[PDB]
Amino acid sequence: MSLQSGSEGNSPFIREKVMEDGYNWRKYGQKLVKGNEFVRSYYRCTHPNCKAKKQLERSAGGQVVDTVYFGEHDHPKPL
Ligand SMILES: [Zn+2]
Repeated sequence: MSLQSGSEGNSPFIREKVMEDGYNWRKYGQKLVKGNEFVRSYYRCTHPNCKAKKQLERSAGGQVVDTVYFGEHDHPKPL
């Protein structure tokens, strides 16, 4: 059950407890690796003046096997 969900402590959303568009994320793009069998997706913070980036790895059947997050946010919620 944990593997299916809650596998990664660091997630884009917390307890889905969002007041309303608290965080703005924009899909960086999509890239296929080793054929359509393996694919990768890049995500970056929509908010300007932000170097925070997020990378998600998905393979046949979607699902995430590896999540990478780099950068810090000075605005936890919308201003
Ligand atoms: Zn930001």
